[PDB]
Amino acid sequence: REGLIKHILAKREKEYVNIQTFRFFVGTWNVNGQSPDSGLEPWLNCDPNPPDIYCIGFQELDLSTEAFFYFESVKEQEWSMAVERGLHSKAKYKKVQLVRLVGMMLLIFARKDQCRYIRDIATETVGTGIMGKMGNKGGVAVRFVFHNTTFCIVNSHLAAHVEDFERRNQDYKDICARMSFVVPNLPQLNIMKHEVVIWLGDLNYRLGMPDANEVKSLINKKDLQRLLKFDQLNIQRTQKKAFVDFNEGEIKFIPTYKYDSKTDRWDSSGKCRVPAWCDRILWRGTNVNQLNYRSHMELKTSDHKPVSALFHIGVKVVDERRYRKVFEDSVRIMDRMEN
Ligand SMILES: [Mg+2]
Repeated sequence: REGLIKHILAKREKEYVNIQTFRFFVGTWNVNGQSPDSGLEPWLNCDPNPPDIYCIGFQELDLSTEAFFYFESVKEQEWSMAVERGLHSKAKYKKVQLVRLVGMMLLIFARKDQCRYIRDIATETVGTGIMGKMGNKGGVAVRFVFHNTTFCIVNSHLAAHVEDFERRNQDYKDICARMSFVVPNLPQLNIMKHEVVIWLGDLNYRLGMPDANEVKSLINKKDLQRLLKFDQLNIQRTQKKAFVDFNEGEIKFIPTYKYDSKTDRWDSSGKCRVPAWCDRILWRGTNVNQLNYRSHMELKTSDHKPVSALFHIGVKVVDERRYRKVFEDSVRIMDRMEN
């Protein structure tokens, strides 16, 4: 089986590849078990130029007992269709993948042009909730190759409560350890073995200061970088406890948690939660340049606000001509190997 040309062609990758730059939109929303009240265009259609791939991740899609015991959800449909109508107006998109575990759902959309360059798609889900196993929390993920560059997108809902930052670090360490994709037809890939890893969702890290009155006022006074020195995730990374070697963008939007449903008002409950930057987008990999990192106050469907981030990501895209010239060179040299 002298099909080693294929093997050779692989290892001469450099000679027929460019690093082309592509637009990835990534969004994350905790919908608090609600159906869409509104359009999603402010969230997804806020960039002049259209994205090339949309990575949208939801948490708490369905807070019912039925969803909690793995039964089908009407909300899965409701929110998929809601996103489809909300994508950019300057490019037709198609659905690459959907993955739900209870209320955690990741949708990948792709510009119609580019879908044919999406291969080897696999998906995992890992419940780290009740008894360390249940799907009330944990994470769902999708992986794939896009051209000759490997991606793996993780959507997570990590443990709640300000005190439990150590458990969130544990929920992270569990996902990394447990999640294992099985494609193509032998070796099982884990999350970190990919070329670009985008990690988003309700990571649930809170501000490491109790006094809620300070926080509300500091936020009110525009000074957010004082607040951000006490953000648990910022610390957990700094002290190398969790999310290394991940990057995050400068963060200039007011805390996305927690609001009074249907309003831009801070939580009025008797608990009276301290506001938090629960909803985050981190990444790992080269040729990744972030352009934006923002939230969308104008969507009042949930008690969380949606967060978005536009990325420029370099992808190794095959040049057909260089590929052919190389292929022809290789076979010519092979054929020439006749004693
Ligand atoms: Mg809830």
